[PDB]
Amino acid sequence: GPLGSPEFQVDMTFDVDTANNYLIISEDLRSFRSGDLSQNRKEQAERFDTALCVLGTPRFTSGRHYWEVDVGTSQVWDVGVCKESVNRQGKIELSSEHGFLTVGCREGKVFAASTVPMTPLWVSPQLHRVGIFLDVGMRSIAFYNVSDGCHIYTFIEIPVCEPWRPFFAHKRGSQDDQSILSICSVIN
Repeated sequence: GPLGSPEFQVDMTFDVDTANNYLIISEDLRSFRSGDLSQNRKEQAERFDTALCVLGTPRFTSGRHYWEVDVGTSQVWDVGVCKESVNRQGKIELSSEHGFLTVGCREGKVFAASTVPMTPLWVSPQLHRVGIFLDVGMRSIAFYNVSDGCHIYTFIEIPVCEPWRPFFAHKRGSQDDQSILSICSVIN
C-alpha cells in the first residue's frame, strides 16, 4: 500500500469471542462474511448478540498503528475502531460519541464516517481496500484508499483513556453474494 514506513504495519487477526452468531470466519482468522445459519457460539459480553460485527484481536493504548482491510465487492460495511468498553448487546449506534470511530458503506455505494452528525464522503467508485492509521500520540485515526493513497477521512482529538479495538462489520447483499472482508497480510 501507500504506507511508506513499514514498521507500523500491525499484522493482526480477528477475535472470535467478539464475533456475532451469523458471522463465519475463515480458518486463518483473516476473512469473514455474514450469513444464513446461526453459528451458536459461546454467548458472552465480548460478543455482539444483534449486529454483524467482529473486533480485531489487538488492543491499542499507545503508539502508531497501521492495517489494511479489503472490502472487495461488499455493499454494506463499516471499518475503524471502537472503545474496548463499548456495549456489544442490542443496537450498535455508529457514533464517535458512543465510542465508534468508523467509516462505512451502505446500499447504493453511499459512504459515511461515524461523526456526530455523520460526515458524508465521496470516495472512488472502484474502492475496495481501506488503509487505516491509528496514531494515539496525535490522538487521530486516518482512513485511506489503498489503491492510490488518497485520504478519505481523519478523526481528530479522539479520546485515549482506554484501548482502541479494531472494528469490522459486514452484511451480505443477497443469498448468492460471495463478498468478504479480509484483513491484509504481511511483510519482509
